[PDB]
Amino acid sequence: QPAHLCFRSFVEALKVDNDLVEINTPIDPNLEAAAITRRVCETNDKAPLFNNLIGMKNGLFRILGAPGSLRKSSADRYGRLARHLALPPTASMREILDKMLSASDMPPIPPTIVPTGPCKENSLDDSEFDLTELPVPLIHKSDGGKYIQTYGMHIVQSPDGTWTNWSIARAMVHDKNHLTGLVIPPQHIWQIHQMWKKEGRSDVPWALAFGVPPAAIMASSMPIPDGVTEAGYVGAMTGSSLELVKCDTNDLYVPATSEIVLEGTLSISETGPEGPFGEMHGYIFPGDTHLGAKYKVNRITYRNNAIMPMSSCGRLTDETHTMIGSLAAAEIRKLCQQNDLPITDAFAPFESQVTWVALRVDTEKLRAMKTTSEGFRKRVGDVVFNHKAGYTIHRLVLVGDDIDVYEGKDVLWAFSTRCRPGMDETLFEDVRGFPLIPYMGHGNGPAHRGGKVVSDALMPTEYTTGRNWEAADFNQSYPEDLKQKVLDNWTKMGFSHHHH
Amino acid sequence: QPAHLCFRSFVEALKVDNDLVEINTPIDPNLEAAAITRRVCETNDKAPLFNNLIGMKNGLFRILGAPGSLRKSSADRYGRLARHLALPPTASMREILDKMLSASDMPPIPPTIVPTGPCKENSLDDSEFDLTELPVPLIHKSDGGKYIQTYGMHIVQSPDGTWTNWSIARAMVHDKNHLTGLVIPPQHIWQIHQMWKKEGRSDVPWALAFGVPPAAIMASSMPIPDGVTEAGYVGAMTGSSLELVKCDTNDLYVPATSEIVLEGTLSISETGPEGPFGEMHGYIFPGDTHLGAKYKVNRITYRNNAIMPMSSCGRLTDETHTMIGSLAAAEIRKLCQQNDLPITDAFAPFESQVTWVALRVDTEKLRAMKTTSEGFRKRVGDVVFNHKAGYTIHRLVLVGDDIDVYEGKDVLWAFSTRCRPGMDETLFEDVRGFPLIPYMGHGNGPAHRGGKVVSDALMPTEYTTGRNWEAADFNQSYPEDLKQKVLDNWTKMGFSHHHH
Ligand SMILES: Cc1cc2c3c(c1C)C(C)(C)C[C@@H](O)N3c1c(nc(O)[nH]c1=O)N2C[C@H](O)[C@H](O)[C@H](O)COP(=O)(O)O
Ligand SMILES: Cc1cc2c3c(c1C)C(C)(C)C[C@@H](O)N3c1c(nc(O)[nH]c1=O)N2C[C@H](O)[C@H](O)[C@H](O)COP(=O)(O)O
Ligand SMILES: O=C(O)c1cc2ccccc2s1
Ligand SMILES: O=C(O)c1cc2ccccc2s1
Ligand SMILES: [K+]
Ligand SMILES: [K+]
Ligand SMILES: [K+]
Ligand SMILES: [K+]
Ligand SMILES: [Mn+2]
Ligand SMILES: [Mn+2]
Repeated sequence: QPAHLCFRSFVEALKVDNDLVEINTPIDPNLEAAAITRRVCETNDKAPLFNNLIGMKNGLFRILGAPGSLRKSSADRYGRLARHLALPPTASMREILDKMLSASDMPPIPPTIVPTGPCKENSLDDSEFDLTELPVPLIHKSDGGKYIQTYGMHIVQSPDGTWTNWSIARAMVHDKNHLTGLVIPPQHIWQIHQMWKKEGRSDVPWALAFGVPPAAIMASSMPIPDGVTEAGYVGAMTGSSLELVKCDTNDLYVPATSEIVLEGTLSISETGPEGPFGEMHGYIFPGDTHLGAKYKVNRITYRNNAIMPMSSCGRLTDETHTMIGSLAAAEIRKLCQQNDLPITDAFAPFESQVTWVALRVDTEKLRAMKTTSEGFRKRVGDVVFNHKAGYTIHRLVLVGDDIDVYEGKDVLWAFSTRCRPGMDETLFEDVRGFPLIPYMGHGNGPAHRGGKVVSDALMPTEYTTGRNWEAADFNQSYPEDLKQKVLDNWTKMGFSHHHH
Repeated sequence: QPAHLCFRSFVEALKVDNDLVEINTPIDPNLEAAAITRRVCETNDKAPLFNNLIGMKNGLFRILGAPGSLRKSSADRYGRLARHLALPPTASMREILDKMLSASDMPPIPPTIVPTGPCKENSLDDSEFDLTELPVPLIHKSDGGKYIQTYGMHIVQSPDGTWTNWSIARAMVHDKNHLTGLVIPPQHIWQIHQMWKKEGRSDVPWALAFGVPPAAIMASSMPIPDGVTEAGYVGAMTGSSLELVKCDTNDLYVPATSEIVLEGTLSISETGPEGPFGEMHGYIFPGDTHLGAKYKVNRITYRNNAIMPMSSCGRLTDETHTMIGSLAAAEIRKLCQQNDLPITDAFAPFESQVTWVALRVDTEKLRAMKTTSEGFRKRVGDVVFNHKAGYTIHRLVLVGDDIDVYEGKDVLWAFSTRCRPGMDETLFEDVRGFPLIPYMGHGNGPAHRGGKVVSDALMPTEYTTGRNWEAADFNQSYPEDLKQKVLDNWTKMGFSHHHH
């Protein structure tokens, strides 16, 4: 089966790409696996596959770290993401995000039910497993638990059956048969949980599938619209109906090739200690004492020689930057266009710790709008910061057509030189805020409200008559024929490969 | 003579460092020299020495580009700056800035007058030169003139004789015997000009010396205090009295080894067209039509085989970033400390286009102050933004002791994650603004006022009880013995030199 449709094939693809290091000597899930993975992510090294994990028994489990992190080379920087999607490994960010958006105006392709699959090769009932006895990693030394769930997909369905959501949300082992995790507004797992809580009759049927089809984990990380079943969106994106098997103990459906499946319930009444956790912005607050949602595990099924993917998240660069930031930016681009805003491109700069999104403006269309910075900033912020797709993003930077928003250096240049602090900005205090950002949840103001800004890095004439500058750079401040001469004579005059 | 005391020896030092490319074939001062230099600056290549400049006659002149720009290697990144100062080429920014500050609590060492020097090897009177006939560069294709003056030192003295200022300010050829240039508040050349204008009796005696002692051009670029004669400050910094010769046509004194000296007057009445110019923030606004100060040239003296240094300024990285930003940051650090503010370090991040300065706070001392963000931000902004040293800087970022302000990635991380937009900031609208920043002089508000901000990236407990987080990074989220094991086994597990 293709790499984008089968996690085991994706691992093979990384190996074939010379993008994998197979560690076959014993590695401790207590910090060592995650430390190696952290070092990989900080240096853009090859993904580690831990084939000999201390505490692995009866097939549970190996670990793959850094599944969606960056490669060192510029030419295939995003190759791991491209391998989630059947794209060439040289694909640009624009191409990856366009692939992730492509299903937004296609008919869904609903999934296909099959009678079995590799995820049924092994099973453990309610008397045969103990989650405290599995080689669950301690990912950061001050974490409040062993975070089994950093790269699996939670599966929950609305009470009426009409919406099945797939999403990533963290979870850690609470005891032999329970997890605790984040279930917070406005996330779809929270929205669906609220539906079950208002109905009041039962706990939420739940499954958590690890090592799912890579195209599915991508959509799990993306804020596609309310009410949209990720399985059918992935089907449309890939052109293929995803094959799903029924859970043994409930009527949810999991990908047939899932590496590991937990089946059980998400409580509508119980909570338990959750966190702290070393999180996407680069921090952990040791001892934070929060309550989280509580999940009961009734069954585990798994592939022979199962592999658990793991995100050792924190400082740059890991899945929480490459996937959360970029996929939110993609959805924000679409949202803006659907609201008749002249946005061509969006990206969350890594330098901002993916807390900013830069929005590239088609300034010809902006000029025809005959508007002003104050008005336009307000309109953009209202659209984005009032929507779920804007949840994680605290600063929007508007830039004109000369800026490549996928290049953080150029975003930083434009922000720093074209946006006058205060005057060229609009603050939003009455919007939902993202409490995980330290200056929110551990800051001076309300953890859940405000702290957002639209920073207009459009210059005045971009609203009126057109750009009125040239850059003082090699590209723009010298004629073509001179630039070419300089390049052609560079080495010969004495000065200093694409792939490398 | 030592490299830091003699420009000709500095050129030799760059050659010996394998940091020079001697171009001995004809190069056009119309754009080509500057284009090569621009490419060097954008790629951190070796400095170009143009030994065969189309239009060079009777010794005037060769060009050295990129004299204070960056080297490619991390290990000697700042080596060209270190060679201005007799420091090892591996010197850190902290070491360079500490050297530039060292004279601030030393007695000046006044200069020594000598009867002659190399700058007297050749002369041209008022009938023998024409500035339009020299190989003055066109640096950017839309510049409003040929900018002879990008890396020389203007010399002007107060009417009472008590203060002789050395500073860099741009100037371009107006006609055969005049320049126009920037003379703007609060700069010392402007302050002294105002003194002469209030006296009303004569034009300002003036000299402009190119290819001065490197330690002198550094101080020329630094906002040392009002009334302080740069020559004596450089003397104290270097431990050596600088040797100066008298001008032929006035009673000013120039460095004895200056490559080229212009002698004349800065008018207290006349102006002429000046600019536009491709400037430090990366822009030119073609056609801008400003009036600037007008200089009359009465005499040229020069060394045999004179070399004109040139800054091809614009987008990162050139002398306008390495010298303007860093030296302003140094002075701001000292200013803060003199005002009893607990600042240990300051740097202008390149990523900010040197419009920000990050201020590292000694948070133990901050805690003892028993203050708050609002109060502390206001105090810091008042000190800095009301002072000349803060002129060019529009955003101050306060960071705690864990942040290395000389590392832009870490400044950006702290700003993006620790400063809540709006709430954690104080805007300053009633301070002098820097009109050269596009969002000022070509923006939506007053060109010369406001647009400044203090952004507090200190976390709340840094004011009270101490840092309450650990970073989610390899360094902080794993114990020492594990980190060392990972590093020691890195290659052997399959993963990937200081100088490279
Ligand atoms: C890629 C990825 C995404 C997420 C997370 C991680 C990764 C690797 C963790 C390492 C596990 C850290 C974790 O903080 N985490 C996480 C999370 N969203 C939450 O509500 N809770 C979480 O704990 N998202 C983001 C969500 O996946 C997206 O916001 C998605 O849009 C949600 O799907 P939906 O609600 O739109 O269907
Ligand atoms: C290093 C360097 C410094 C400056 C400049 C350049 C370089 C290379 C140019 C390429 C020529 C561009 C130019 O815009 N320019 C420049 C300038 N200051 C001005 O008033 N006017 C200028 O046109 N400074 C900055 C000043 O040199 C410092 O602000 C210094 O502090 C002044 O000295 P003082 O008034 O404190 O004595
Ligand atoms: O653990 C963390 O990094 C995260 C928790 C959340 C919650 C919601 C959205 C993104 C993330 S990222
Ligand atoms: O030409 C430009 O880059 C500059 C003009 C000025 C004026 C004052 C201070 C710095 C600079 S930098
Ligand atoms: K999703
Ligand atoms: K603007
Ligand atoms: K100076
Ligand atoms: K703060
Ligand atoms: Mn969803
Ligand atoms: Mn001065």
